[PDB]
Amino acid sequence: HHHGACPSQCSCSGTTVNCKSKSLASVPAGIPTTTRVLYLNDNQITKLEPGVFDRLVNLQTLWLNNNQLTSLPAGLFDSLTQLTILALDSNQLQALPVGVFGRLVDLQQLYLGSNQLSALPSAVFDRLVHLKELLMCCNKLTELPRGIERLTHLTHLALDQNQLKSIPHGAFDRLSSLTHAYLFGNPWDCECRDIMYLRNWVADHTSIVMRWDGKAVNDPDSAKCAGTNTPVRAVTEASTSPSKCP
Ligand SMILES: [Cl-]
Repeated sequence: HHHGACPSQCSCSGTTVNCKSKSLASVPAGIPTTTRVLYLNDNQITKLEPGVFDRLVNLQTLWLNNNQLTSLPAGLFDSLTQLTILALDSNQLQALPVGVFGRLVDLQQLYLGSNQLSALPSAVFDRLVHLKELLMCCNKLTELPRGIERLTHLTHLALDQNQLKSIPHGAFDRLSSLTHAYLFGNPWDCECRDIMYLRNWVADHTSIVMRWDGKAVNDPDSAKCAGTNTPVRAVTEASTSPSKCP
């Protein structure tokens, strides 16, 4: 290199900075402002300093997955207006701050799977008008996050392996571009008449309901009534009650 630009412990080509799997405990200093792709995944990063990405206005892809993050500072991504892919999966995130994605108006893919999220700010997805993939398996969600119902460009939505018991009426009706919907691994409450929306939705969308074995597997029987092998799509009206709702 007839000129510097690559942090210690990373490898760089073009506008890519690759610090993946480098045994890092923190974000390296001196990442160039011209960087478009930043790999910080598969490290031991436990916190991100407020402002650490403020300079990186040209970032299109940011991989922070497979670290040890438990929270994000407010405003962390506010500079990243060009960002189209953000991966935060396989961390220990217990909350998201208000407005954390508010400036990411060009975002297309958001990975939040394998964290400890139990609830989310109500407007957390509201500015993500172009979003195509929202992957949130393997958290602690007990209700469908408000806002997903308005993400009309979604092709991929993963909600599997949470603690969801039902889907609010009509919640998926605007999501007419879905090709992959992951719903398995939730304790769907088939006692409650509220399940009939999900029952009918799966019945009407059997080709897009998926499970995951390393790749997508079409299986509309994979959304099951809690504790049983009974598919939610097979639930009868007669078997539900307008008052076993939790
Ligand atoms: Cl996921």
